[PDB]
Amino acid sequence: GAPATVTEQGEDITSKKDRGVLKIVKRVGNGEETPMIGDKVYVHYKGKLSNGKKFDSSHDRNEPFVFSLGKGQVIKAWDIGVATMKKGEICHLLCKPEYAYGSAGSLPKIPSNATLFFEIELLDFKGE
Ligand SMILES: COc1ccc(CC[C@@H](OC(=O)[C@@H]2CCCCN2C(=O)[C@@H](C2CCCCC2)[C@@H](C)O)c2cccc(OCCN3CCOCC3)c2)cc1OC
Repeated sequence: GAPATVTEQGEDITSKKDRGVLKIVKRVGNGEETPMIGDKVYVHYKGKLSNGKKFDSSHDRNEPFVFSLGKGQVIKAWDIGVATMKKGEICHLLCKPEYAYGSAGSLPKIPSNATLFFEIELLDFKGE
């Protein structure tokens, strides 16, 4: 499975090194630069619970998902994960609940202590 591969081959990109955000590069991006805090980032993504449930994709609404990086506009995994990406990169992220919705979850969609899996493509990033 796409999740287990991240469990097995993924790099722990967390600061505390608690394996709470694991990353695999599936497609290498351009050049060397990676986004700054406050950069307006554009992505397409596909995501779901680790168990395959609650699938969501930006593609099926024909629009890039946009947010400001490192400002807490998204789950912690996304701020940590997207900051490591190069433009045009595609990566897979496995995100423990501590770096997503925690014990509370977000009902009715996200249950308590859900692990989330994402495929993220970094389309672009520009300055604050
Ligand atoms: C830690 O801080 C948090 C900050 C925000 C949220 C709200 C959810 C946030 O979405 C997410 O963080 C992730 C990553 C981005 C894609 C959507 N996300 C999801 O979990 C979605 C799915 C959950 C099921 C698995 C597949 C993804 C959820 C919204 O249905 C989300 C959803 C929709 C929009 C959004 O922000 C748009 C960016 N800006 C926000 C201010 O207005 C300008 C746009 C952000 C939760 C947080 O933690 C519990």
